[PDB]
Amino acid sequence: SEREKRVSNAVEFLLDSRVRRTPTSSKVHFLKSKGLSAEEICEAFTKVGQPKTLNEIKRILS
Ligand SMILES: COc1ccc(CN2CCc3c(c(C(=O)NCc4ccc(SC)cc4)nn3CCN)C2)c2ccccc12
Ligand code: NA
Repeated sequence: SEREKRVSNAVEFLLDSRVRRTPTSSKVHFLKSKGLSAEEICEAFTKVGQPKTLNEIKRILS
């Protein structure tokens, strides 16, 4: 599915060593700009073992 593709692409991005050391805020605003919802961003962070609360993701984006 395209939601699965968005989340899969996000996961691979969040694993990259250069991206791990980039702040959470920057990565959340960036992934929103790539067309992910807050929920999809949240799922990607959890899948890579860097879980965030959905609240944190929505607070960054708002
Ligand atoms: C905020 O910090 C940053 C932003 C952007 C970059 C630049 N990256 C260049 C290489 C690159 C990038 C992506 C990428 O954006 N992947 C996510 C994605 C999500 C959704 C869909 S839509 C299905 C497509 C893709 N995939 N590649 C190449 C191998 N993965 C982004 C940074 C580079 C270093 C450090 C911090 C960064
Ligand atoms: Na941050």
